[PDB]
Amino acid sequence: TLQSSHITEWLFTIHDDVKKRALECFLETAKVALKGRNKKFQYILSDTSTRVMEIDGDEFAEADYGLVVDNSNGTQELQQKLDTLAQAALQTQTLSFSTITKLYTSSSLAEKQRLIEKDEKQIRERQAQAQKEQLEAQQQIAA
Amino acid sequence: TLQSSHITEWLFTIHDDVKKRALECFLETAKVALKGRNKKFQYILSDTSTRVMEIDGDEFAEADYGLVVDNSNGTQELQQKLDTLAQAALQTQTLSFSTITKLYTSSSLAEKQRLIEKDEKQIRERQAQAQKEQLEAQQQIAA
Amino acid sequence: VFDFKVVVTNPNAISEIEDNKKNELLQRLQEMITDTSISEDEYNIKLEKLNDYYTYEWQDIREVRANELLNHYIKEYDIPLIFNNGFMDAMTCGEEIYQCDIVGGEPVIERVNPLKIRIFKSGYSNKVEDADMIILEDYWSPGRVIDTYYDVLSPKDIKYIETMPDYAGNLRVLRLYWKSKRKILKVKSYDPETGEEEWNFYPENYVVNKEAGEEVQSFWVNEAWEGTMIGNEIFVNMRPRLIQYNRLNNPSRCHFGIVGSIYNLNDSRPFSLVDMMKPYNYLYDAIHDRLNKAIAS
Amino acid sequence: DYYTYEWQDIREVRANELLNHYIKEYDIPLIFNNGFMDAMTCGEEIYQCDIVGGEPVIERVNPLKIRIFKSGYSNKVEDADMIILEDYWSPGRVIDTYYDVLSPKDIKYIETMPDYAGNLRVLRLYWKSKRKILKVKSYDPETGE
Amino acid sequence: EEWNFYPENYVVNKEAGEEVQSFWVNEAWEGTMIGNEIFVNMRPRLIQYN
Amino acid sequence: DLLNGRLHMSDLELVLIKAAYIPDRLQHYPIMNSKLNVLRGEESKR
Amino acid sequence: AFGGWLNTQGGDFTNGVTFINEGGSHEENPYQGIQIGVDGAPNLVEQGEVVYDDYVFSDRMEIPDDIRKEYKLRGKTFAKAAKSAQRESEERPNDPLSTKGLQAAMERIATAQEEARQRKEAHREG
Amino acid sequence: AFGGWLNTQGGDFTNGVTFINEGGSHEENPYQGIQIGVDGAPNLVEQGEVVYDDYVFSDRMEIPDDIRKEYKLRGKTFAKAAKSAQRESEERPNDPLSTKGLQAAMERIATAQEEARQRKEAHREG
Amino acid sequence: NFPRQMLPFSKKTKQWRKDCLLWANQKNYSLVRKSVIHKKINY
Ligand SMILES: [Mg+2]
Ligand SMILES: [Mg+2]
Repeated sequence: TLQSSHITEWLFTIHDDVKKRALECFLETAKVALKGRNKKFQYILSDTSTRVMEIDGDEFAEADYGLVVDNSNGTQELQQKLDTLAQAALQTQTLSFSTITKLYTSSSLAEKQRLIEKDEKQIRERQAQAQKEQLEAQQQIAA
Repeated sequence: TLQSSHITEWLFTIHDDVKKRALECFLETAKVALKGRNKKFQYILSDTSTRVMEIDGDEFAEADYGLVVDNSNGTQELQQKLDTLAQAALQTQTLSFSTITKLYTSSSLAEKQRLIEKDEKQIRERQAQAQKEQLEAQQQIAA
Repeated sequence: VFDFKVVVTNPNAISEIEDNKKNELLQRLQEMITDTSISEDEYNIKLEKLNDYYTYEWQDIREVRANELLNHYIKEYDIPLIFNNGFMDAMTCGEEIYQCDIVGGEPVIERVNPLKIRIFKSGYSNKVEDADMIILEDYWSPGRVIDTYYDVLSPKDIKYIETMPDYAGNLRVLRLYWKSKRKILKVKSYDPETGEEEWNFYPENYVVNKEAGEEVQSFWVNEAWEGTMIGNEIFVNMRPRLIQYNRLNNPSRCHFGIVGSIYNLNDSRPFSLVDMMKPYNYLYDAIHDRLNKAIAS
Repeated sequence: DYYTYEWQDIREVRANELLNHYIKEYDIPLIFNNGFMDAMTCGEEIYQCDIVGGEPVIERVNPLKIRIFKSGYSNKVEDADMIILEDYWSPGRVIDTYYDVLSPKDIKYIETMPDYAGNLRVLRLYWKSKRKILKVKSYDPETGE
Repeated sequence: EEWNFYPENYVVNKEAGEEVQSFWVNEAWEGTMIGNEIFVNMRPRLIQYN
Repeated sequence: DLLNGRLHMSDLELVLIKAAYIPDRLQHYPIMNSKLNVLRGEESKR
Repeated sequence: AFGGWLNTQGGDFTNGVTFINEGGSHEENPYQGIQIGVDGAPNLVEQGEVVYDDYVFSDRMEIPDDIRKEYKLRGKTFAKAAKSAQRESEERPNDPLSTKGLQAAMERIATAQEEARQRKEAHREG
Repeated sequence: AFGGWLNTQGGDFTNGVTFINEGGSHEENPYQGIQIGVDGAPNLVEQGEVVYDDYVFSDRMEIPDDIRKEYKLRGKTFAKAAKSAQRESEERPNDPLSTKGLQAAMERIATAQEEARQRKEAHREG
Repeated sequence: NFPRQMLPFSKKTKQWRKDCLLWANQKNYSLVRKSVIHKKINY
């Protein structure tokens, strides 16, 4: 059935391209709607999301800023690697259940990447200060 | 039989869309019924649920607040990840049997996510104060 | 698999307005527990109960409420069976319709017979929400009309229900749903504290506050109306539809309880499954007629 | 925790938030399935993105109800200079879409139609006009750039 | 403001702001006939599925 | 129309009818519908 | 009870206005009124008055024409003005525009009544 | 409200210019103006003025022909000049070129008004 | 004839609504639906 799927994969490829372009067109439409005094966007967006419009670059296409709607094997593979990496962090006590839940409910690879990097930094810093505290406690005991 | 299931999946897709919309229409109808002096809702709802109506935003569609009726692979996958994560928390003595039972009887992904985050915080805090208590006990023994 | 849950689309997306509404709700709960708790006997119990709601968010509380409502009513009404019946209707007709209404104070959901709904003023739209006017004509029992309109039926109407000859003894219930028009005012006001322009929508009876910079305009906006006729003499619930299916930004967006779809192709009439199996069934019947006549001879 | 973020990260989060919410709200995949059927019947798949009622909306265009002019043998529909969309809308839809610009005379026109379906012919013209703009060359005051 | 439902024999408490209305409401009744001469349990159905 | 089960006699010959009866009109057997439904269903499940 | 209520489809929906009817005048009622609630604990009210947001609109007081022209009142009394301002909201207690309009109208009528009461008090003390 | 706003397709899009209309003159308004905001806390403005980027263009002041020729103003007053400079941006509040042109024009008209005010102040003190 | 809907809420009286319902009784063509006889035959 795969070899027959090859016969129609061209229809599916042009369909996928049209879908990517239609979602980019919807994204630009939504961007323009943001600056139209609609309180709905205050509910579905963060604070930083609603302040991005205050900068003077928001009138232009997102593809000009390095942001593109993408449904390709690269994106899916990146999502899988990030999810598996977060699971591997959960064991070894390197990543919290709360931040795991945040990764499960993120929708953005950048967001979950930043969450993982965050937790790495806080566990590393707390470990380092723990070693420093124990060392100085031993030193002052000896003193 | 899968390839034949493809022939009727379009009927099933439009059916699923109609069901999602009918459940949204039922949800708005129930929201309007809440403010109709019916004591039934005091039994099937929490306190906070029955106080949400007191805020001045309850006349409008839930889709305008970021809440949508959804039966898609994303929702099912999120439910599975949360359930498996709760199981993995149960071992390692990170999550209580009571709160596990609450997760099994929640119906909302937000509720069970918050329950897991809760228990993470209380076990972490009790562990930290345990270490502090032991350390100060040793220190005052030495003193 | 049937698990339709209300989910927050962007659960990591919290804003200042959501936080303000959350704070309002927590203050209200605090006031209620102070009112009910009798001098520390259970005040600490209430605080212990509502402490874990601090880590919640406005969207979380709304989603819990919506899930609670849908969960209970799905289990109570056996909604999946209603959907199975509607799916059968869709495969026979290419039309699947459901009505959401309040009856007896509770929300109810019903499957509409495709032969007993007259949908007017739509724009080649396969969705039933897009109609401007729908008429539902069906024959109800006297028990059902008294179950549904006890609090508005006059004694004259109930005498009418008695005095009918009752030669089935049902009543013709015709329900009209129609989008009327209302005049509303778009008033532009300045925030007193900060020089920020603000917009609001008010009815026509609102008096614009001159001497404060408020300037007004008049728009005509859709309003969903309903009205019911029982038999030929009773006239009940003629008013704006109390369930206005409203949207945040558009005052004109409203519809009726009726929701459905046409299983059609490109703004055409639906070519249903039964339609595309029927010619074969007729040929089968004719050929089996020949077979039976051969068997007889 | 937003200090470790970057500008591109914040923009990507906002865009993902918008697309996530509206994909789940509108059931966009079903719209795309209908358009795919249109493409297999016609070889033409078209979608329109617009603001209606202040929110962004996405709709599938009937291939028989779009007149695409002034394209250059281009298989893409974005490349057209002029498109006309003729369709029959209900009065409720036109009042939902143009309440804030319809005059009282126009609404009286909507009333006074005989209504013998009772829909309205909505013809929408899209066309690339031309504007005169100025390309001004200035020097940065601080540096001779 | 509070609402309650009472039978017809209830006397509305004037001088306290109580105003009343009259509705006609379904009641389930039952009655049994055995043979042709016996008449038993003619009353409102004691199991009102309320 | 072919997908909706309607056959135009003018699209496959010269018409030398407008009555909806087979002794002068032609049946349509929608054998193309299943093929396109397969592809739309796979599109949905991708 | 039809006073500021829309009891339809088996529910009881209100626009917030409390038509306090059937009690009687303060002197005619043995309990000096209806005594809606306890807060001054004796919150007494007569048959003609209406209440919105715990604010009482008095029926015995009249509308000066000076206060009629500005704020654009319609009823002959303040209670009648409140009853006329809330007609639009009775049949649609759930509509956000109706709730906003009712709130605005009730604030206007409240301010008008306060102005009238100040004027009468100043004149009487004069 | 049509004053510096494009309310179309169910949204409210502005080019930033605030047509402060319907209030009245400072003397005719009981509150001495509209009082748009609090910052001097009494930020009072009359019906003829327009505001861009928290800068008020005065309608009562006239345009000297010396200041007409340079900076190339069109209106008879500074408020009218601002109203004429922003005509191009009203119908396209989202266009980057329109926003840049509006910013440039508003800066020019602001500098012209400051020059006129300095000249009038110096002449009056003279 | 369906009554006029460009009225203020005050002029939408009881007889106006009764007229709406009488029109509904006086009475089907749709653009994306089959005839009732067709659906009845299918069922
Ligand atoms: Mg949110
Ligand atoms: Mg309960």
